[PDB]
Amino acid sequence: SALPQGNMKATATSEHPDVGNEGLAKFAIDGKENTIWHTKYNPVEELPQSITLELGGSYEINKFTYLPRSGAKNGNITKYELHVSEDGNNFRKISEGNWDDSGSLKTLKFNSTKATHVKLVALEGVGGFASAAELNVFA
Ligand SMILES: OC[C@H]1O[C@@H](O)[C@H](O)[C@@H](O)[C@H]1O
Ligand SMILES: [Ca+2]
Ligand code: NA
Ligand code: NA
Repeated sequence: SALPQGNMKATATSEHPDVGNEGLAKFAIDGKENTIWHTKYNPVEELPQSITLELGGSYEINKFTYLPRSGAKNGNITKYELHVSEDGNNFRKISEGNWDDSGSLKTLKFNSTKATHVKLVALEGVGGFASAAELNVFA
């Protein structure tokens, strides 16, 4: 089941300031589909950029979901890696691939692994931005 988002802390390598529904990292874990993390723009901080969720404990995780922004496409992530850490500093890759640029929920299912942190790396995204409406981590 999804770990409680209110026990997590989101940080990112790049985040746009709060201009309403974007683009602070914490907007990716607020349970609100209208608010999004978005990489910093004006000017762009180029991809790759990433968002890390500190989980609020060390959990055996097996699924991750990425919900894109709704009603528009800038930052819809189309090439990704998923990494995990048990110390907040040293990361290891557990998933990688391509996603379509539609607003559909994107789900990753993987070998059970122990993590205190999960990092979603946007290698490519629509417009060269990365964005995320909601991220969930399942244990
Ligand atoms: O310049 C980048 C910006 O483009 C806007 O059109 C969009 O609504 C923002 O979310 C951001 O992607
Ligand atoms: Ca949100
Ligand atoms: Na343990
Ligand atoms: Na394997």
